[PDB]
Amino acid sequence: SCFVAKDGTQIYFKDWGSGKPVLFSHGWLLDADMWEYQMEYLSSRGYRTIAFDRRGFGRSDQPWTGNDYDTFADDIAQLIEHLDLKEVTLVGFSMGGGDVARYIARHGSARVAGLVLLGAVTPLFGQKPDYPQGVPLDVFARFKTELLKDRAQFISDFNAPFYGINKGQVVSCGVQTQTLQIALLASLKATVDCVTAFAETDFRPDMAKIDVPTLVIHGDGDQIVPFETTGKVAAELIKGAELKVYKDAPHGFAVTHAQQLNEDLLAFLKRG
Amino acid sequence: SCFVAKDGTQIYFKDWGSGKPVLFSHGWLLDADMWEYQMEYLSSRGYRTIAFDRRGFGRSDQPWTGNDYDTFADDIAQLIEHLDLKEVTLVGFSMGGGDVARYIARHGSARVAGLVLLGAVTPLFGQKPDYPQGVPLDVFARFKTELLKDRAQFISDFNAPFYGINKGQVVSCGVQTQTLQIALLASLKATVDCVTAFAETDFRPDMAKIDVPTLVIHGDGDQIVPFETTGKVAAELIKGAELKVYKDAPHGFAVTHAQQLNEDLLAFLKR
Amino acid sequence: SCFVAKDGTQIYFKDWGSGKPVLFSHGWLLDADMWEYQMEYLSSRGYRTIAFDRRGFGRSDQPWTGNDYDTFADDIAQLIEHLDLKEVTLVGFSMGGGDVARYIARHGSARVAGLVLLGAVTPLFGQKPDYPQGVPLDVFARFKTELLKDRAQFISDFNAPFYGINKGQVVSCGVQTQTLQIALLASLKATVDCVTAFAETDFRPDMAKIDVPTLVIHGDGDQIVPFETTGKVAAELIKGAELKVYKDAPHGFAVTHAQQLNEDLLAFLKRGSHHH
Ligand SMILES: *CC(=O)NCC(=O)N1CN(C(=O)CNC(=O)C*)CN(C(=O)CNC(=O)C*)C1
Ligand SMILES: *CC(=O)NCC(=O)N1CN(C(=O)CNC(=O)C*)CN(C(=O)CNC(=O)C*)C1
Repeated sequence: SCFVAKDGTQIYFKDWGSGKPVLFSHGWLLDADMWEYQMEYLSSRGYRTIAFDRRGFGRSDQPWTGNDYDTFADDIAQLIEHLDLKEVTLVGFSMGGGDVARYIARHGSARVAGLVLLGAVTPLFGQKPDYPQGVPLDVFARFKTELLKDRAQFISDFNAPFYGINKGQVVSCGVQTQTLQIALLASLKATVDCVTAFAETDFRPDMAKIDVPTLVIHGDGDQIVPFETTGKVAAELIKGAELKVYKDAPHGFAVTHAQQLNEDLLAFLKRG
Repeated sequence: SCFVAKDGTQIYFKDWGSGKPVLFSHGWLLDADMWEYQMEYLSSRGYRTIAFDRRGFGRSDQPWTGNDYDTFADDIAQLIEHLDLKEVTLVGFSMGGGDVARYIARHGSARVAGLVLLGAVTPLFGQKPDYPQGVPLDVFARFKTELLKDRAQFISDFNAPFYGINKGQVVSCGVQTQTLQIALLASLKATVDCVTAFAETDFRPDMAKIDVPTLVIHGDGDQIVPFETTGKVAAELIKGAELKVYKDAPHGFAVTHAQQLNEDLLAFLKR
Repeated sequence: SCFVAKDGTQIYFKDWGSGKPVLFSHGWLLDADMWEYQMEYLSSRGYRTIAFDRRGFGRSDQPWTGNDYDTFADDIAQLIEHLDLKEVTLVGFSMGGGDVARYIARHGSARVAGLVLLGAVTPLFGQKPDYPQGVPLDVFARFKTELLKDRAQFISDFNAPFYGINKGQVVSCGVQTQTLQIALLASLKATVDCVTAFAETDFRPDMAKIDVPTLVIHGDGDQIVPFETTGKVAAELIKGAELKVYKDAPHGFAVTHAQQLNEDLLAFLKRGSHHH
């Protein structure tokens, strides 16, 4: 399936099953395929599951412009409009946690039932004047330098810290191959611009505007997006939010802790 | 090229050359690209060759619903009508042998000139109460368990028994990379649903409805689709079918025995 | 993005940025992604960059017919008509240097401001009765034989001489993986047909019809398209052409000499006028 964004960008999405809708937002470098196990899980258990490829990623068009959170949220808004979804549970991984939040911030929660933030960059990732505990900006500057040199090798190297393979997590050669294959479909321009986006976007104002049930899951061994200054604070700022911390879990915990995540997601959807 | 199916599914295909049309139906985990050598071979010899990516595979859409042989057959039906084909030679590999057979069963043979079944699941793969010699269903349930955990590694591990690498067949790392690349395009849901499909679907009634010249080819070293209870039986059930057995050949003989298959396909067309 | 060619083939393209248009034509086995770095460099510096997947490659359709330089040229002409481009700088790598050259010969240079030939097959790759210095046709016959047995392995093996890895160039496994992944998207037919095309197509007539400022860049360690009988000769045959030779550079110098190429393209786009 696809739909056309306002600026003319074609976005690829999957729409599986029937019942209450659940809309997934993927992380940096990936596409909708990072959700396949979670989507299959819930759709054969009576839910409708929807995942899209962010502009510049996967099977979607690769525009030069609009590689910003504001546009990402608006893309999501249009997907929901195109499908006429109601009572939507928004699920965001990594940087994809930003755009599900930014959606609610910009469009309200009229159509939203709940929110799930998986190892998300909310509320801030990068360091600010009034947020020194964040990740220094020279880290992300070093990313862009290597991306603009050899992004193929960078993605390949990203696998080890991402999955926590350098810390005794066992991930198959297949998953490593699949991760790199998907990553290479993406736009070099979108890859680099996203760094800027997720590094410097402040979602603290968004945190105040979330007025739906919220589940925050984060690994305490996450080497990419540090729990202490992201997930932990997100659960504090969002009213009535629940937190679950997976012990020793890495960034890419949708792979390593797949069964745990599937059950937590289902439990959340069945609340009260 | 693509067409839009009844339910709205977009299906990618290739239409090469001109002449007598030959329509290819690919196996599990693969796509239209597995046919590339056969297609170039025949089309550069004055045939028209057509191959589609099955729903949920390759460059086609990935619908939740319709992952069954009845729908698979209707998809072929729609392709044929889209291209206004007549005197088609249906060629099917593995589970792809199912939907070509079901097509003939559902729509009749008016547009069909011939049928070729390559290491095909027909007439019946999995075990039934009235088919005890079939493959026990738990074998396929074990496939589902692994696929629902890590399909990426499953595909990767599948290369060895598929190609007969574990029996001293020679396949490059190139082919192995391409097989995994093509496989990873596929829908998880479609991959799983297909096991149910090829495991439990009965094509015995379909065998009676095949009224066209048929060539059955199967390798006797096949570690995936057992020759003894499929291909051997298919040739017996289809009226006037011809059987060729490739000695010690694996399931993926389209690769290992490519030249022989190319020659046998040409020979059939010139019957 | 895509457009529909005359025969109904759909061709994928990228159209990035604003400014004077730069139109990239990729080489054998590849697609528009080989240009990502050049495209990002130029588009962040005031230029509009456009790159298509040749028919039978990348994300484009894979037709049986029309895998020849005439159609290739017409495909470029239809893209230019579709976006209504003017003052285009045509940039072609390897076999893609042939299709930009043929475009100019067929359609003229009304909409063309300049031409850049990178490791191009121009003016002639394969041997001829009146061009014995070309690569003997037996070599290309051998290519097809192998491609028609196992193209997947051929591409994988091709990485070494393509990037000059066998001569101590440093190329990451990532790049090697990317090159093989992209190449596998392509049609078997297009792959083989292109060999016939680049082996036998004579662009010598075309050279005489190129009336625009031209930059020829080639590496003098090129193992695929030999400098001495291609780039070196193109620089003589096209009137007013500028030549730049990258020392010990391989065929795939857009990877190994990325930064050098980027600055060379920008310099060329920013050139001044001459008096004639
Ligand atoms: C399989 C098929 O019918 N293909 C043609 C087709 O689907 N369309 C409809 N289009 C789209 O769906 C565009 N994308 C979205 O709406 C997300 C528009 N079509 C084309 O773009 C045709 N031209 C090219 O593909 C270059 C036709
Ligand atoms: C630069 C280089 O040597 N590249 C080869 C390469 O990276 N691959 C990709 N593969 C893997 O990474 C294997 N998996 C793991 O290491 C977890 C697959 N490759 C091979 O296995 C090479 N040989 C064969 O496939 C026969 C190639």
